[PDB]
Amino acid sequence: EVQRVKFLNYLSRNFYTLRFLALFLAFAINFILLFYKVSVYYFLEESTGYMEPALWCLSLLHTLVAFLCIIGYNCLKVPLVIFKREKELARKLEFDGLYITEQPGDDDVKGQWDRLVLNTPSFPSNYWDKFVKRKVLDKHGDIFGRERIAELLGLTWLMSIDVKYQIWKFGVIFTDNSFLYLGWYMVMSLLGHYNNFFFAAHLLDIAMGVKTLRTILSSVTHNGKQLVMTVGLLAVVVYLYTVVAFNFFRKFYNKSEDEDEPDMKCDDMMTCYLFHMYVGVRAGGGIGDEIEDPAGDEYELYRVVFDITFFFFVIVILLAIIQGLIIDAFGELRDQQEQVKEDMETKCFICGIGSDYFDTTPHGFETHTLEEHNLANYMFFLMYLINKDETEHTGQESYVWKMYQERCWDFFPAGDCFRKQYE
Amino acid sequence: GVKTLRTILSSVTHNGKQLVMTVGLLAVVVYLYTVVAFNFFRKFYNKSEDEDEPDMKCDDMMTCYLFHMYVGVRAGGGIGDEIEDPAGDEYELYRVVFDITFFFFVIVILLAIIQGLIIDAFGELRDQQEQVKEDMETKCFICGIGSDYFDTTPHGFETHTLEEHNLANYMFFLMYLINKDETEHTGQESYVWKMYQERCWDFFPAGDCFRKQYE
Amino acid sequence: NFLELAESILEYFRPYLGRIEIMGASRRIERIYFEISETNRAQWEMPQVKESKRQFIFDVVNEGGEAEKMELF
Amino acid sequence: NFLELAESILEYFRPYLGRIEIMGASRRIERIYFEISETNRAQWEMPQVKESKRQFIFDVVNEGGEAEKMELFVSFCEDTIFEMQIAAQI
Ligand SMILES: [Zn+2]
Ligand SMILES: [Zn+2]
Repeated sequence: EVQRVKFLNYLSRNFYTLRFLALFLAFAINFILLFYKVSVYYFLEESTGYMEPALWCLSLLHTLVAFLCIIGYNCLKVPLVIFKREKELARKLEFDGLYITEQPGDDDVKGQWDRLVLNTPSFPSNYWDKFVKRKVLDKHGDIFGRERIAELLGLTWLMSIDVKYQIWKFGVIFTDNSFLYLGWYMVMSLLGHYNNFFFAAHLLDIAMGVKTLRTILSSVTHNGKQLVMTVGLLAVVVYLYTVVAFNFFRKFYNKSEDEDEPDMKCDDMMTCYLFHMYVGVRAGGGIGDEIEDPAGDEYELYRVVFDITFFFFVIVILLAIIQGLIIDAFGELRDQQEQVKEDMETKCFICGIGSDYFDTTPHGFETHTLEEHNLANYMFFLMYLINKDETEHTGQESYVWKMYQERCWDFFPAGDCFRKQYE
Repeated sequence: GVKTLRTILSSVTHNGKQLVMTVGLLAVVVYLYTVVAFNFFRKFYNKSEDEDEPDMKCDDMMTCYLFHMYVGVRAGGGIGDEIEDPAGDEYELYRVVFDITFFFFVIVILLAIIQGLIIDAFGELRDQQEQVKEDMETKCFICGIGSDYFDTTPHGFETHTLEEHNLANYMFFLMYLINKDETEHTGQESYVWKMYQERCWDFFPAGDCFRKQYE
Repeated sequence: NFLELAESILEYFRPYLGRIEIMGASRRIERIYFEISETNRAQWEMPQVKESKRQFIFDVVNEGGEAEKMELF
Repeated sequence: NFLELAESILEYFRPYLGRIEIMGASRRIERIYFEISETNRAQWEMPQVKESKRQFIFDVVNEGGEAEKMELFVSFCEDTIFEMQIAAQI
């Protein structure tokens, strides 16, 4: 029984390798899978005859690894996620105190689930501060019904676990825009047994697998809110063209092969509109390419304008505004990774003072990082503090701890550095 | 050979890693489309010329996936252009959705992400050949003091280049120090040689120039 | 001089003595010197954590860069 | 005045007298005045060397631009010295 709390840690220990190991398998299996043929779903079994059974363990092996990762993920990031959501709350009750005063409101129920958990006895399990809930009543509740606030607060090992903390955490884990993916990932692996064809979808992990591709989606995705609506602009505009073609040019909309045959002539609107959404947006050469050319009809001169306008206003502009919005999009991230590095190399980060004051001594600004701050050093310091017993502090160490609890955070330097002070 | 082309091709190659991985992303997605096509629409995948002939019908998956990587990526007009148009089939609608989704997610997006990754690339090189000239005209190079302190005298920063430092000058000076015998040094010369051997390189000016010193 | 003689002490503890700066009670800048746990100097310098900081700096410089900067940090 | 009468000397040696600046022993800024071989003054201003310098400045400004700057710079000067020695072979 005890090893479960060891192998679990073994599992978490390898988790980044573990997924790359899985995606390695999602290639390995699905690479074999491209050998299928109908006859039925025949397996080609080219060359070696033992190749198909070798795939069978893999379909078991993969879904097992697919299930296997999340359990370490449950012991890795999940507690980090559940952490900050507590801390996002645990301070918020003790400062804004909204449950004591406000309510979050109908949207962002993720913050309104919190109404549940806060009632739970075991709530601040991860913030390393169990007495928050006690600390809060010292505040706020004196202003009104201190125990009116209390109603808001307060082997059997399987029996030992609580309820509301558990139901809540399970959901917060569900709200995650990563756990939900791996949970989505295993499920198709569960579907990888019901058919190996759905097993192919596991390749999508590549999209967030290798780092460069993540950028390549990030090349698009943040603008996707701005982009998708262009497709909304697309369909609507072509819909205006279907309304025009429906009202006029439907003569020309023979689907005839070639002529004098009962082609439907896309005069039902639903297909008439589909006819421009397809083999219309696809055009390349415009809508007119995909319909018989007018010649000498009185409507022709009025028709050929309908094409050119449709060619500019869709395939020349609108595809470009998908082409281009992706370009700017990809062009934007480069501008931000510019400025990010650009600001930390100029302004400090803590002091704010900037890489020019510090030029008075050699590679001075570099020193202003490494020694005067180095960002991280505050981290280790804040680690130093948390580990200390309260008696142990030197006066700064208490003062820092003090402000850290009252959370004003004025003590971190702000333009006064050290070098500017004194001379 | 010619310098301009080196720049043009450089424009691609500095992003080439990212670009090739994008090509990987192309192949994979179109493979996902060859799976979905293999599992459904293979009826339509007649290669028939025109019809009722024993065309192979790319129902061997390798040939089907090759049928999308070729004459799918090549499409222009989409995959649907290169396969007989569905009409009246219950699968027809799902299919036309398939073709549109393929036409956006491949040829409208991905070829545009090759194009735009190239464009951003070219843009990037222009942006860097911008800033390089931009920093040497502002900050000195050796001192770091910047082209603003030196505005107190006419074309002063230019002097701070040509005379106060140049950049070459340190080179010729290092040449001088190399060619001289150790007895031959003046004290600055021995000193510079010394630090040069102990390789700390603090001696090169760092924000103190000469002009800021003194008045 | 005295500092010069102690170098083998200081060379060992520079790796993990800890400077910072704080705007202390004095309303100037006391600087302090916390001890660093030895695991931490490495723990913060290899794994997910190293890139994790980069995810942070992009989260701040690009967004929320007001008083929130120390808050968020 | 004296320099004003000295001008025919200085005009000849400005081309190849050498200023630099160094943060010398004094921990201020001694400046020094090395002589320059004429061949060097010519050598650094025409051939591959110029564009070599450009490649250098691009390499430092765009990348490695911390304390490394002087380092990398001396690496440049040294490489360039080597190159000129090779020119001397020719
Ligand atoms: Zn600072
Ligand atoms: Zn200078």
